Amino acid sequence: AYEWGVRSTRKPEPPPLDRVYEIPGLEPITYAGKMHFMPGLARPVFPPWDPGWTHPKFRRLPPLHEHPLYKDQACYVFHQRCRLLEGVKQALWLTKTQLIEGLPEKVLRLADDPRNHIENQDERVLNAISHARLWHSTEDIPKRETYCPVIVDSLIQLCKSQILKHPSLARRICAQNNTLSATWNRESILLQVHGSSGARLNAKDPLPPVASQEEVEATKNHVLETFYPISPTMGLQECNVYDVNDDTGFQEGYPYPCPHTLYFLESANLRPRRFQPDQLRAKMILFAFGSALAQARLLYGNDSKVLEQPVVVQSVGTDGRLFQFLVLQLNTTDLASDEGVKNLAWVDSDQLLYQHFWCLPVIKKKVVVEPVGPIGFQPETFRKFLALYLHGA
Amino acid sequence: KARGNEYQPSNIKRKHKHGWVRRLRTPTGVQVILRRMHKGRKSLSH
Amino acid sequence: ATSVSWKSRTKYTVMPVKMRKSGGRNHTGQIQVHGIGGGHKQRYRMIDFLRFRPEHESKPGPFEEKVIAVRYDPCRSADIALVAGGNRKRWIIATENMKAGDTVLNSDHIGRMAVAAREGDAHPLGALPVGTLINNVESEPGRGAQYIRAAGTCGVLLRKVNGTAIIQLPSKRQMQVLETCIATVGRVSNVDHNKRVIGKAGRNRWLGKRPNSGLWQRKGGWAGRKIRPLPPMKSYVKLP
Amino acid sequence: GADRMSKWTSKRGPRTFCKGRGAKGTGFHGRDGKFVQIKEMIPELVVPELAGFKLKPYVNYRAPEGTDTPLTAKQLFLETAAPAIEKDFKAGTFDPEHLEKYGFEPTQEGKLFQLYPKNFPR
RNA sequence: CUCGCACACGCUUACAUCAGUAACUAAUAAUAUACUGAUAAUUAACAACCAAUAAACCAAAACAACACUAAAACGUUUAUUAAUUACAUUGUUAACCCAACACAGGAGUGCACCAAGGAAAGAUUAAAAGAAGUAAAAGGAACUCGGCAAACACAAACCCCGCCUGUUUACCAAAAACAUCACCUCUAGCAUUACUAGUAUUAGAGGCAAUGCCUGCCCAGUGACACCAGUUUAACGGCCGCGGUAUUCUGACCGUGCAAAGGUAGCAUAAUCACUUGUUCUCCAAAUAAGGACUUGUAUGAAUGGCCACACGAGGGUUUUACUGUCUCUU
RNA sequence: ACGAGCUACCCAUGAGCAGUUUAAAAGAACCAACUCAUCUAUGUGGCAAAAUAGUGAGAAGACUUGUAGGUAGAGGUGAAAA
RNA sequence: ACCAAAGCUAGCUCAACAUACUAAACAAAUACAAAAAUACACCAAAAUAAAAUAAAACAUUCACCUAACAUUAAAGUAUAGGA
Ligand SMILES: [K+]
Ligand SMILES: [K+]
Ligand SMILES: [K+]
Ligand SMILES: [K+]
Ligand SMILES: [K+]
Ligand SMILES: [K+]
Ligand SMILES: [K+]
Ligand SMILES: [K+]
Ligand SMILES: [K+]
Ligand SMILES: [Mg+2]
Ligand SMILES: [Mg+2]
Ligand SMILES: [Mg+2]
Ligand SMILES: [Mg+2]
Ligand SMILES: [Mg+2]
Ligand SMILES: [Mg+2]
Ligand SMILES: [Mg+2]
Ligand SMILES: [Mg+2]
Ligand SMILES: [Mg+2]
Ligand SMILES: [Mg+2]
Ligand SMILES: [Mg+2]
Ligand SMILES: [Mg+2]
Ligand SMILES: [Mg+2]
Ligand SMILES: [Mg+2]
Ligand SMILES: [Mg+2]
Ligand SMILES: [Mg+2]
Ligand SMILES: [Mg+2]
Ligand SMILES: [Mg+2]
Ligand SMILES: [Mg+2]
Ligand SMILES: [Mg+2]
Ligand SMILES: [Mg+2]
Ligand SMILES: [Mg+2]
Ligand SMILES: [Mg+2]
Ligand SMILES: [Mg+2]
Ligand SMILES: [Mg+2]
Ligand SMILES: [Mg+2]
Ligand SMILES: [Mg+2]
Ligand SMILES: [Mg+2]
Ligand SMILES: [Mg+2]
Ligand SMILES: [Mg+2]
Ligand SMILES: [Mg+2]
Ligand SMILES: [Mg+2]
Ligand SMILES: [Mg+2]
Ligand SMILES: [Mg+2]
Ligand SMILES: [Mg+2]
Ligand SMILES: [Mg+2]
Ligand SMILES: [Mg+2]
Ligand SMILES: [Mg+2]
Ligand SMILES: [Mg+2]
Ligand SMILES: [Mg+2]
Ligand SMILES: [Mg+2]
Ligand SMILES: [Mg+2]
Ligand SMILES: [Mg+2]
Ligand SMILES: [Mg+2]
Ligand SMILES: [Mg+2]
Ligand SMILES: [Mg+2]
Ligand SMILES: [Mg+2]
Ligand SMILES: [Mg+2]
Ligand SMILES: [Mg+2]
Ligand SMILES: [Mg+2]
Ligand SMILES: [Mg+2]
Ligand SMILES: [Mg+2]
Ligand SMILES: [Mg+2]
Ligand SMILES: [Mg+2]
Ligand SMILES: [Mg+2]
Ligand SMILES: [Mg+2]
Ligand SMILES: [Mg+2]
Ligand SMILES: [Mg+2]
Ligand SMILES: [Mg+2]
Ligand SMILES: [Mg+2]
Ligand SMILES: [Mg+2]
Ligand SMILES: [Mg+2]
Ligand SMILES: [Mg+2]
Ligand SMILES: [Mg+2]
Ligand SMILES: [Mg+2]
Repeated sequence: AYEWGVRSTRKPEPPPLDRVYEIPGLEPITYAGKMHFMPGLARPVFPPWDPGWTHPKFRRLPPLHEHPLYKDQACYVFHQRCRLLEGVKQALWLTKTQLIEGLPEKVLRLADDPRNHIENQDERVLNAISHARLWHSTEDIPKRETYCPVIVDSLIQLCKSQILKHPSLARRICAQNNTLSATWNRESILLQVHGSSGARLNAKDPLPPVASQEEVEATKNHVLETFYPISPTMGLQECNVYDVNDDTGFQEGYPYPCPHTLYFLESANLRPRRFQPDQLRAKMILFAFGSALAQARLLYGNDSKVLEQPVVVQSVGTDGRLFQFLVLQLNTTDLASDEGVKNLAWVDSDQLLYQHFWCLPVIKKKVVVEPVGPIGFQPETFRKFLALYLHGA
Repeated sequence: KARGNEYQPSNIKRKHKHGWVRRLRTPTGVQVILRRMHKGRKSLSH
Repeated sequence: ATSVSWKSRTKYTVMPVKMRKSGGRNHTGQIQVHGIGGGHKQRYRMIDFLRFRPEHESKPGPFEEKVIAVRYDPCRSADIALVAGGNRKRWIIATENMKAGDTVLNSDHIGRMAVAAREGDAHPLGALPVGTLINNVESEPGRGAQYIRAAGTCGVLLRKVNGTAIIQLPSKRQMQVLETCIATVGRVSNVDHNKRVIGKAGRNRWLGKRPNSGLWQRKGGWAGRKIRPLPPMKSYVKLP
Repeated sequence: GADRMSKWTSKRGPRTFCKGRGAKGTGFHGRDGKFVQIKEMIPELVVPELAGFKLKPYVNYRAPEGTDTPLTAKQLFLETAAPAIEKDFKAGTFDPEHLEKYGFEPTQEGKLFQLYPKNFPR
């Protein structure tokens, strides 16, 4: 084969030993006595350096297998920055779900009612977009890492103002950079969702089930799509050190034990840095399942069985101009077999909130054709955004 | 087109080309130091 | 002063790697090849020449992979295609009509009768039909593809005698090689690279070629249309 | 050109060149780049109590001088260790093997303030 | 009247307060940012110094929605480690640097063109000559190598050589020279520092210059290859005499000789030895100029390229129109 | 032996090109900053051991430019001007 | 009458003798860009000296020219040289 090393770039091998060391029963004469190099004297051979007392920073890195949690079985870990090729298909396969196009009827009918709209919904959102992209920064062209979290937080505040009309939104609170872990066995291979999230919303009361029993039974006969050349593991991180313990972000007795909404933000200036929309939807599927799986085992036990009371977790992905919406319901814990009841997940793909924005007025032939402000606006994207936020109430 | 200002000062370049460290890295450079020490120079190198 | 070559990466990775131009200067620092330098900055893609390479040694059997996308590689004159299978991805040279969402079979089992020649499959020269167009020729078993990789270049198998295959290189020179070497069926992509026309002197500078020297050299005896018989067949088979 | 016969200090070079003027380091760089100053490396000045101490920086002019006799390693031994050794040998208790009771120390690394390595600054 | 504030690079107290200048420094005097003596000063938040390994990740910056070819600087997260302990060290002035000078020169970035920064005349007289600027009667290139310079002009056309943008003799030549897209010849079957992390649609050693129509004949010599016969000129190079012949002129033709073949197509008094101011026509009142033809150029000529054309030119030559102190002729 | 802090070329790492005309960021066009130096006049121990004034060519590219590194005299480098 | 003129020390040269030959100063900092207390290394090397000149040119040759252990003689002798 063609090994990728280069002789010049690789570290040189040690120089050949002097001929004196090859003579049996002959003590070589070295310059180690004078502790400096001298021509004509043999080069000493020293034993490996052994510091009597260990020092934290300057010691060599311990081997991986020295860690107490090291295990022979290879566990696959999915953190935030893992990319899946067949994002919708791999996430569906690893989670044993059935993709249903369109938001659930409870969510969609919760936004079409005019009695659930903020005052000046059209105007305020238009101000929110302008504030996010042009007004919030002193610079003329704000970068994406600045206006990606601003636009999401601004829209959260708009739907937060509905607490006066619905005095039950006070049961929610946000959490930041929590540590989440959920390990499950899936067809003779071990998977684990480990890492953090952008923004998390938790509520005191659990979210009611959203799928009718007719759809759950229809899920039994659904067969998961398969792809032969690509293994389902591809895209994950193979870790030999791990702990088999489903650890959520909070300790026992937390007054907000039921997660409600996950906010994933792809904020990065460069195009290759950000997730593709297909891969971004995969990121939401697994993390929404990991939070759902943690509740399903904390509230019921480590035993794997079908859940009589489903757990519902929502998640919203944002690019700064394009949105992704996901509502996931968890029904099955025994994921080893593929013949039982599958889970459900409603996904709306590529909800375009606005087409384009012009920070500066474009001038063609000394006249203004398109003034400053967003071009094209779809209020339904925010209307669906408002629907998910008010789902609990 | 108007010569005479060929010397553009720079401390990074001056200490890298005529520095004391460079003079002691080449066998010919060390002989330069030896000649200036023998002659009695006040400054062996930059 | 001795310089350091940029080819220091040890582990294969599909993502583009940083690249430093040379300009014809050797490690010493003197010009050795003229007319090179001042090109557009480029990134290098790690190309996997060895078509047959199992993920693990537990299962040495033939495996089948899937093509994801076909991209443009600034370094070589051909087009490379991303290929994924199992738990790894590879950049391999795409043939004439390789597209996205396609399946490519890699195998080494030398069968007696034959194997149907597809446009992307890689099979040993012992199982291919006599009249097959091939590229990425492996000179020795396990050495890797070295020959026939330029754009639009395809070699044709001639005959298989006493367990040894003879192929025709694009230079119309016959080459003898053991039949167990892996080769790819088809013609290399970007067929009309030869018909590309450079519109101005600047486009040469963008590619990275400096203009020739202005010294006027009188032609010697080397010039003139030379008619020479074809050199004999080059054989890499070691006869015991 | 430039002056090659002057002192090369931190003020002459660019912003990259920052050479200390001779101070002793008191720490290192931490994780975030904030300078972590080690408490031990700071020289803790030790001072006595001069309130109940009667002595002045000047001596009276009428006070006589003395014959300048520099202290000798031989004179110190005859003053401190000789009386102890002499009495023990006359009583028959002298032990040539062990001399630790007379103030001799075989290895310096045991004690806090070595002598040949010169552990203490002053 | 307008190159102003600040940082980087550089210089190194030349900066500040007070006092002195008979003399030293300023190309003079007053005088003191520039000469002498004493004293004093730049305080970190800004800037320098400011972790390692393993793993996941094919998807450009141009308001970036999405695309082009020349394929593009710009990283996050998970895992294993990382002395944990107020106050560390260092750069903070300036009218400044490189050019022998307190030099009309050279000098990167940000923001302004000012709210900031500065003084063309030491005092007179108002000669010639010289430099720079404005105006002019009638004429408008009659000046002169040339319309150089100047102008209330700021247009039109022909030709020669190069196709074009570009490049070169820093400090007498910026061109018709070199490069260049195109075409063609030649040498190479391939691995860890160039060529190349490439593999004959590739890469080097060269010639000639886009395009269009073409690139004729010649391996005798030399060179190269074959390394033998031999093969090669888009390899170096070459590509003919004498005599007679249709009334006269011309010479289709014929005799004879030598060669490896005897200059083919084209163009042409040309940037092409001399003859030469060839001859003729057009342009002008007048033409050694310019364009168009005639043409043995016995020394034009076909990739050491011939020929034709669009576009282009601070190249070279000519004509018309408009302007003007170039000039009649200076004030 | 010492020299690539000027210059020829290259490898790194950075930074500039406003307005105007066009489906054009097209080695297109008008014109600044910026970079070269065509023609003439002053200057000729000069302000200057190659400059000043007027006028000019390019000005989204084979373009200018800062920092730093590489090639050294039987050589380096060269869009050949010895 | 100005500008000027005069002085005799500083030290040096060549030997001899001679110990036997990198002085004086080294508290701290000195081969990071020397004079900057403090971190996992790489370290190092040799290949005949050539020519200016003489032979009235210049190609074989051209004393001394790095390494001889001296002096009185043998002797500018034997020999080696485009002899
Ligand atoms: K290519
Ligand atoms: K200074
Ligand atoms: K004339
Ligand atoms: K020019
Ligand atoms: K021949
Ligand atoms: K003519
Ligand atoms: K020109
Ligand atoms: K250098
Ligand atoms: K000047
Ligand atoms: Mg000089
Ligand atoms: Mg410079
Ligand atoms: Mg290349
Ligand atoms: Mg060429
Ligand atoms: Mg040429
Ligand atoms: Mg000097
Ligand atoms: Mg400095
Ligand atoms: Mg500075
Ligand atoms: Mg601190
Ligand atoms: Mg100075
Ligand atoms: Mg003055
Ligand atoms: Mg004063
Ligand atoms: Mg002063
Ligand atoms: Mg002067
Ligand atoms: Mg004045
Ligand atoms: Mg005057
Ligand atoms: Mg006058
Ligand atoms: Mg006038
Ligand atoms: Mg008049
Ligand atoms: Mg006339
Ligand atoms: Mg006349
Ligand atoms: Mg002339
Ligand atoms: Mg003129
Ligand atoms: Mg002519
Ligand atoms: Mg030209
Ligand atoms: Mg022409
Ligand atoms: Mg030009
Ligand atoms: Mg010149
Ligand atoms: Mg120039
Ligand atoms: Mg000139
Ligand atoms: Mg042709
Ligand atoms: Mg041509
Ligand atoms: Mg040419
Ligand atoms: Mg020509
Ligand atoms: Mg020919
Ligand atoms: Mg022959
Ligand atoms: Mg003609
Ligand atoms: Mg002609
Ligand atoms: Mg003539
Ligand atoms: Mg003429
Ligand atoms: Mg005339
Ligand atoms: Mg003519
Ligand atoms: Mg001729
Ligand atoms: Mg020829
Ligand atoms: Mg000719
Ligand atoms: Mg053209
Ligand atoms: Mg012209
Ligand atoms: Mg006229
Ligand atoms: Mg340089
Ligand atoms: Mg512009
Ligand atoms: Mg242009
Ligand atoms: Mg000028
Ligand atoms: Mg001028
Ligand atoms: Mg004028
Ligand atoms: Mg112009
Ligand atoms: Mg132009
Ligand atoms: Mg050197
Ligand atoms: Mg040379
Ligand atoms: Mg050049
Ligand atoms: Mg020439
Ligand atoms: Mg010449
Ligand atoms: Mg001689
Ligand atoms: Mg003589
Ligand atoms: Mg000699
Ligand atoms: Mg003889």
